[PDB]
Amino acid sequence: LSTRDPTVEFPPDLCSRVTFVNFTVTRSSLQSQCLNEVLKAERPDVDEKRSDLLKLQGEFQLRLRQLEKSLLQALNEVKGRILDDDTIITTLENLKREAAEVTRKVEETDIVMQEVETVSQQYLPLSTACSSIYFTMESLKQIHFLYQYSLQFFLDIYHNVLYENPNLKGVTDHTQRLSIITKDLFQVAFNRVARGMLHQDHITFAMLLARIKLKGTVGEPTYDAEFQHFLRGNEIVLSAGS
Amino acid sequence: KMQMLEDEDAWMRTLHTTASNWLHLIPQTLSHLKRTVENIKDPLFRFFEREVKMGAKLLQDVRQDLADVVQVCEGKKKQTNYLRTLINELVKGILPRSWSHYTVPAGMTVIQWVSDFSERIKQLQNISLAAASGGAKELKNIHVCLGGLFVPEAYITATRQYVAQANSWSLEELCLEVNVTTSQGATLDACSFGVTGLKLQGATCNNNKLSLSNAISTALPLTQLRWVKQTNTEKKASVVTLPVYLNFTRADLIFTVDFEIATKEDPRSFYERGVAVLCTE
Amino acid sequence: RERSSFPRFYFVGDEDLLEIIGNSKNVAKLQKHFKKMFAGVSSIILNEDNSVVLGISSREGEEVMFKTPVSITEHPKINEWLTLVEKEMRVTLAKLLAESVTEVEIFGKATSIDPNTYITWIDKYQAQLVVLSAQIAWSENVETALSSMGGGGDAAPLHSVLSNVEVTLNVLADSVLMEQPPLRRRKLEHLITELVHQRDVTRSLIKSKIDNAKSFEWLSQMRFYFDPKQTDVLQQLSIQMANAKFNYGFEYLGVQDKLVQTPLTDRCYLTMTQALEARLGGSPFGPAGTGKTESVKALGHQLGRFVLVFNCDETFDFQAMGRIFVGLCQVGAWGCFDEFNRLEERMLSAVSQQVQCIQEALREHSNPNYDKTSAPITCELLNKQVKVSPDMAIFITMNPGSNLPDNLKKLFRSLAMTKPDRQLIAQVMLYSQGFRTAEVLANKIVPFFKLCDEQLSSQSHYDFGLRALKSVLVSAGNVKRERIQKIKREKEERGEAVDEGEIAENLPEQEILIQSVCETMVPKLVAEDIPLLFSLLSDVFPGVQYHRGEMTALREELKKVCQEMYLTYGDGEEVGGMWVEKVLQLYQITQINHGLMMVGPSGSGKSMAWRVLLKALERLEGVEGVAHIIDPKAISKDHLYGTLDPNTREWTDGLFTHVLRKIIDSVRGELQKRQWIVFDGDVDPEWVENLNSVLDDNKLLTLPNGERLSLPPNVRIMFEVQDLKYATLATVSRCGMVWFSEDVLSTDMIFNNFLARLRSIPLDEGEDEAQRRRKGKEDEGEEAASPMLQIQRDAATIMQPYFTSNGLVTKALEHAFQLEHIMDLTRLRCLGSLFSMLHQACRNVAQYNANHPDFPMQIEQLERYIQRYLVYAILWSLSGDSRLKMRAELGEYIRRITTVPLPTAPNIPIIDYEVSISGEWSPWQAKVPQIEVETHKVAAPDVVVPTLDTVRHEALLYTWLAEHKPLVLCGPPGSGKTMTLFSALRALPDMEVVGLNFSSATTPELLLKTFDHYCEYRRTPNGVVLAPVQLGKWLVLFCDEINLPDMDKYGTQRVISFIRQMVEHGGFYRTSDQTWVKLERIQFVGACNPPTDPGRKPLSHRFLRHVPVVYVDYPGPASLTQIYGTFNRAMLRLIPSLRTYAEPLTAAMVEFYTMSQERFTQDTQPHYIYSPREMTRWVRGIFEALRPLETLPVEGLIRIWAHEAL
Amino acid sequence: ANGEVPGLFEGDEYATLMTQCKEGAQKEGLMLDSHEELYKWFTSQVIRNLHVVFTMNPSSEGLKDRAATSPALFNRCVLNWFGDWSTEALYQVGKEFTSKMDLEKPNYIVPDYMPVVYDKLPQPPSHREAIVNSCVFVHQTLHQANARLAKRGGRTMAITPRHYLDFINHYANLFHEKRSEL
Ligand SMILES: Nc1ncnc2c1ncn2[C@@H]1O[C@H](COP(=O)(O)OP(=O)(O)OP(=O)(O)O)[C@@H](O)[C@H]1O
Ligand SMILES: Nc1ncnc2c1ncn2[C@@H]1O[C@H](COP(=O)(O)OP(=O)(O)OP(=O)(O)O)[C@@H](O)[C@H]1O
Ligand SMILES: Nc1ncnc2c1ncn2[C@@H]1O[C@H](COP(=O)(O)OP(=O)(O)O)[C@@H](O)[C@H]1O
Repeated sequence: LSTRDPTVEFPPDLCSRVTFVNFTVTRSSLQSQCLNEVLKAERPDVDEKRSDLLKLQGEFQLRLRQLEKSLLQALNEVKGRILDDDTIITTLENLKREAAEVTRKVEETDIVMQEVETVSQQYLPLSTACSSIYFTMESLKQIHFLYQYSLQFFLDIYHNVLYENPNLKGVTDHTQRLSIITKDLFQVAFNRVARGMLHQDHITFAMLLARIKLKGTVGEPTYDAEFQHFLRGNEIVLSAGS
Repeated sequence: KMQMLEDEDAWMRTLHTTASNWLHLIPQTLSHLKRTVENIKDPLFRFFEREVKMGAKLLQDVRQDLADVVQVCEGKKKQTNYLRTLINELVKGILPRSWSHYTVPAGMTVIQWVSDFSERIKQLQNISLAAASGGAKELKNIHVCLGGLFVPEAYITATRQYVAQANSWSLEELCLEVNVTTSQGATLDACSFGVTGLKLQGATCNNNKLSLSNAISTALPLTQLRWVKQTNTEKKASVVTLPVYLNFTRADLIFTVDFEIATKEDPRSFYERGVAVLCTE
Repeated sequence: RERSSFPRFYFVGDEDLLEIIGNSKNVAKLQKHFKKMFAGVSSIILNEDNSVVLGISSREGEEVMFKTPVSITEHPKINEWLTLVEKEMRVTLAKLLAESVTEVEIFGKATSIDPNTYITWIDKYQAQLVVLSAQIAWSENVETALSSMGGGGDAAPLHSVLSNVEVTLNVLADSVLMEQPPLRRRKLEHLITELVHQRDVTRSLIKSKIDNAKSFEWLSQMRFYFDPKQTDVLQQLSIQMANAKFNYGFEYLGVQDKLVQTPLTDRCYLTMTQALEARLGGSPFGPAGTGKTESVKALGHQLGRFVLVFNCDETFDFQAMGRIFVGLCQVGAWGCFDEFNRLEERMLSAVSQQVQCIQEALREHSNPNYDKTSAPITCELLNKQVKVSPDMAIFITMNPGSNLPDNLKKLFRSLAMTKPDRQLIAQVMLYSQGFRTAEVLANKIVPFFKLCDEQLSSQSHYDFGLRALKSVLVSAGNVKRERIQKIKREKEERGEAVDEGEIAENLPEQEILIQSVCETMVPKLVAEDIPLLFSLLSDVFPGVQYHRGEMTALREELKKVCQEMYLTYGDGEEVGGMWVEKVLQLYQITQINHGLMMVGPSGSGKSMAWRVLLKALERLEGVEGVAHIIDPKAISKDHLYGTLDPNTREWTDGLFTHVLRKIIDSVRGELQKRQWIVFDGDVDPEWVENLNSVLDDNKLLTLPNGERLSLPPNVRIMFEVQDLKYATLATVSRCGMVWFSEDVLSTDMIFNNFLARLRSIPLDEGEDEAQRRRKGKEDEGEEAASPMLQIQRDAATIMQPYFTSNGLVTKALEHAFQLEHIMDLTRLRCLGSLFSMLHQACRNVAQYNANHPDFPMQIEQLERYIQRYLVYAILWSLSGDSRLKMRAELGEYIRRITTVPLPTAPNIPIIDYEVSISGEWSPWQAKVPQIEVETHKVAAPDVVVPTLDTVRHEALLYTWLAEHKPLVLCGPPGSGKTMTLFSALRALPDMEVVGLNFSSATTPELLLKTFDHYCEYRRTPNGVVLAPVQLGKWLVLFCDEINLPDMDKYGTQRVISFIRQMVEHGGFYRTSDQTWVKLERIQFVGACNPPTDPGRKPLSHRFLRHVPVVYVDYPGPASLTQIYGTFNRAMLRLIPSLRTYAEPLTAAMVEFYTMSQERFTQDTQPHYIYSPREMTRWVRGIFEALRPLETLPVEGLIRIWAHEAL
Repeated sequence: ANGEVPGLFEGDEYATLMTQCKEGAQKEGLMLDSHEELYKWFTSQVIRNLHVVFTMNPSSEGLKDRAATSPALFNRCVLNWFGDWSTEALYQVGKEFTSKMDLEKPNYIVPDYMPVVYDKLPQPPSHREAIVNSCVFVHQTLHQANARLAKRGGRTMAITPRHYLDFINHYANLFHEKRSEL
């Protein structure tokens, strides 16, 4: 079974007979996807290191087992049909190499993941910035009925900022690369969103992206109370006679 | 209003606090005007009774809905689906369809709506207590803000009817002359009524004679609207007709005023200046 | 081909064209389409042999002569002779206009014109041609004036033209005080309306001091350049508006209303004619009551084009809008689209697409590159080619209050209609009707209507628009003419000279206008607004009084009929002044209009005003009155207004159509009579679209078959509608209103009607003496006609002080007003229940004195019994709907405000007491039957164990079945209401019961079915009688749930309106035979839950007006203990060793039940409700346990009891 | 209310069902002659034989024509709260569904405090008892999370014993296919 709209209210009688399988993207899902597509494209050494330690599961397990079927057991029933060239030692060393490889990967399973985690700690402000950027640019609907956008569109923004950006050519240092990625993300997002807005709202959208970077940056206070009083002072009660 | 679609990365308690503030600021009761057979012959009393009735009924409805909101926010009552939509509208900052019971600027904030509601309800309480203390006679004497009334068009009609009854004149022999007096508490004529709450646009008043100004607007002092007998007097070339819009968007009209050109300037300059009169900014 | 030959079969249907082409010799059949076919043509004039078209007949009796009449015989082709008819109609219009402008040349070139010659010209020449000749004369003399000026600045010719128009208008103002036929009067009105506008134009030119022939100061006005020497008939007259150079379309307008050329209409003509020259469209917007579509109509009249306004206020026809477009383009027509924004999405976009295509096809003529030498103009209307005429126009009117359509924001030059010159329109209509002081009274009446719409309390039946002002001014002109006739007759009868101008000079015009305003608007005014409106009108019109039109003859006839019909009367401001004024206003509106609305709520007296008016007019004029109270919601739409057989075509007669067919045939000759048809019950706009043509100026019952039924003034269609809350604005504006406020049918009125009808109506006589009222009038020598009538008169005399203005019954009724009952309270319901109870008290005295033949009871016993029954009856009639708590508090209020002696027990409810046959009190518990049921059936009692509640309820069901009144039993479910109904109904042997339950989707096709099965039809000399098949056997039809059937689309349910008409009239109009019947041996009764319960629709006050209501609560502690003690005492006989445990078993059971019900209530969970139904389930369970068991100890009994409780 | 509905058997249905009812009357052995008494006998047979019971959702329906179903129905129908499964029934339905699989392993140790929701759990717990107690606490925590989400105002839905039985089937099936994978 399937549906189209995500906001329904099924009755309890139908609800007991069927379970729900949700495809919608929330902040945690978008953040997980952001980590996924930033840890597999930015630093190729990090990509290969993470892909190496993520392959200790069923792939390598089946690759071992398919000939472990023959390697595990040897006891009985001589037949005189193996000494054609005495080259079966290379045949079993073909799996001895794989066994040593998987044993070495089991022994070294925390240093690479620790490096990945310390890289991803720097990527946490990037991912919360990306989430706030998409949620505001999708919440743009309350300004004007033409202001409606797509998550596929946002993923295309992110894809173009990462892959097809000439600003990333010939740059290797990683703090600078992170600054380049966040600045180019903000630039391409603002440009392609403001390709289809009125002039009266480009300033609003730029102010929103700037507030998002202010609240997602590090080393300076986010000015949350100042921003909140500045904005919502018009909507809160203001005392007469003061 | 940006952050209330998907920026969920607690509205009940904040709505409870602001509803307590609304209950603090909105007055509790609006007493209806007591009607006598002697007082009912006065159109001023008729109009003021009708306005007091409508304002008190709207006061009771808004107090009941506010009581429902605060009882639900206190955990004592529950609100249904349409009132959940009402909660969503109050959170998002849009005035719902169940509150536009009078003339108001379009698409404005609910907090300012409640604030000007409190101001006009205070004005209605003042005029109702004045009516209860004095009668229909003091209804002429008390200065009434034009923009704070629900229907100031009916107010100026009521003053027209009052002077018509006072001087036993037909309502085809009366016309309105506008007297903006900088003096406060002037001696009101039997045909003159005290009205505040006006503010001029694109012009300034100087002894009932306008002059062009570069300011945004000017604070109009105590205005006196006088109904004098419409004589067959030729209209001067230095007389300018201005609308009195109720609000800034200027979609509906209240009445027209006639002021005097002071210096050399063309009244075409006033017209292209767009000199209007506003009751609310 | 048919379109190319005759493009005028198109606005009327395919079946109409088929009967036209198959019935070519049926000229009377073919003449039915002309009213909608032309602008003002009603029919045509033909020969006796129908071989020569003599002329054209109008709606207002105009018969145009033909200077070259058409002959039909030599042109046998139908479309060919029709086209020749319209072509020669154009030719004769041109030639008659040529002769008329030839003579009006002399008319306008003479300083003094003979009024008789002027009237002769008006009578000879048609309205259209006379106003056109006035136009041509004025425009040509001012053209000669300007050409003689030639820039010389000579003001003499303009001054002479102005003086000529002034003296002609003086002739009109002196000759307008005469008396004329309607057609000649309308021609005079149109002529003066246009000539004052030409006077305005000449004053404007002399104030502008214009001196040029081609100056725009003259080009911006209504110009009529005429060339009588032109060969082409259409191009003889030219209508040139500034840039535009148009030509008048010479089609017979007929007698069409001409709207005044105000400056707003002047700008409207400017914009739309300039748009038409530019080949764009026009699209005025604005609010209602401003003049958009009728200004379009006025321009179409003044140019001479077929104007047919296509209104689409929820009355669209999507298949015919394209045909409308093709007809407009093919013939040349102007179609105004009033309120185009009120159209739904898909068909709005479709019609916008087609009108955009038409507008672009018109725009193809605008450019000069597209030469007119070879112009095959084409356009598409659903895959077809249509040539667009170069003179058609489409005017898409908007009504914001939303903007112009998206496809129509550029192709239509829009104009803003916001505020018309109502002062000018009032001034021109007063001056045109004949009022000498038009301007002052006009400028007094124009602030008046805005003043009323401001200051008056808002209600739906009010109206103060400019259409209302026009109708009020028409009424004022008619009253002015009538007053002129009366003054002339009085001066002729007296000895004095006669001079119309002299008597018109000393004649109160303000009094005439104030009287017309009051006569048109005051009867629609609620009694709240009357003194404020009189002070309003005295402020606007100072020193002007309104005198009521006095009719002492109808006053005397009304008083005689009122004394005949057991009523009261008043000569104004007394007890009856309001009702007398209301019925006289009803007379005035029936004389003015041919059908009106009575719009009082339930409990008002509208039908009694109607009937008393009919009888008073009978005794006045000797004109025999017929009544047809046709109920619209009593039969479905097709049965009400007739229907067609889909195959083998036969017009079966519906109710209203059969009545109209009978009255038009008039075998008895009812044209001399006065037939009145009343639609009782409230207004529903789903049976008014057929009434619109009947009540409009056509006065025809249009049918798909083609039969036309005219409406003589013998027919007056009144309505008795409770409220117009669901009524259309067309019905609001069409008919007069007499609003019956609830404070005109006073409590004193109700008391006096009851007392008089009791004092002089014999009770048991029935159908014999109802028809014997024709024989004799008073029955002298029969003071004691029956001993029960002596009892009735004595009881009425005794209870006279208790039915006063400030009486005990009045105080009790006004206290029960501020009490609360589950059903919707009605004063007439309470009083009718009280009166039926007093009727049964008299019946009880009659039966007691019949069963005591030695002596009847004395005056002391009579007074005590009737006083006690009166307290009993007011209690059960007012607090009988409510719950026990406030029923008891109304008993306490009755105790504290009464003067009748009461039972002496303080802590016992007074309602728990029975009135004895003697003059004392006795509780129902003293005589309740303490039955002992059999053990064979105890858990399912087909007979009720009697208790206090059961004996009270069965006694009063007997009481309100004796007078055959319907009775409803509301209360919480499971309170034994259907059971008590069954027991009390089957106890008496005089009546049968047919138990029926109404579902949510019931229609009284079911009631007709149960009448067909359970009764039969018998014909009598007195009429038609429906009676049960078993002779001497009353039939009480039963209703389990009255509330259950669903409401209609407008909040009025069929099933309850049927029973309303039964209890009101006493019969129904059949569907198969369409005849009046009378119910001779039928009653009605029903049961209900309170309407706060979910599936319970609250009932109409229209039906609740009649029926008394009783609240059946849960039995309570003593009743429960009594009945279930009887149940267990007769139930514990299965085991003989346990005779002494029934009372503790019942006491424990009912105490546990009461505490469980008090604890668990439905406010927490919806299913926490308890009733004796579950108690009898409990008793059934205990019996089913104890039956197949030989013996059981007391411990086992308590175990079974607690098990069933759990 | 009456063992019958006025309007079901009017017309030729009356004749056919009355002749068949008379045939049944002489089949069982009581003599009825008049049509009214035969109709009464058929009504008595219906009111003895036919019983109608309901299967419907709990007190949260507010959209159907029933919705908050009529108090007349709530009074005329004897009421029985079917309710939700308790912890003890959850323990039983967890115990005698997973017993088929080879869940036995005696190396399990008991703690000083063993978190138990099924208040009559056999102490010391076994492998099966720990499994079933955990399976029950999963359902209990899902109820608690649903209550928390509905208190916060999010989109929630009712969870069912059908859901719990599905979970037990899922656990036993997954253990089966993983032991079958081994
Ligand atoms: N002249 C009168 N004097 C006293 N009572 C009157 C008089 N005319 C009418 N009534 C009262 O009016 C009652 C019924 O009048 P009527 O049926 O016309 O009123 P209604 O409530 O408007 O009903 P409907 O519109 O259904 O006919 C009578 O019972 C009577 O008591
Ligand atoms: N006071 C009572 N005495 C005897 N039986 C009672 C009493 N109250 C209720 N009952 C029981 O009520 C049942 C029938 O209910 P009732 O007489 O209210 O009719 P109904 O058609 O169910 O009512 P409703 O108008 O609520 O639809 C019977 O089984 C009868 O035993
Ligand atoms: N110049 C006028 N002369 C006479 N009657 C007018 C004039 N202008 C407006 N009216 C009245 O105003 C009313 C407006 O109604 P109408 O034009 O039919 O539709 P709408 O209300 O949509 O404009 C008309 O009934 C008409 O009687």
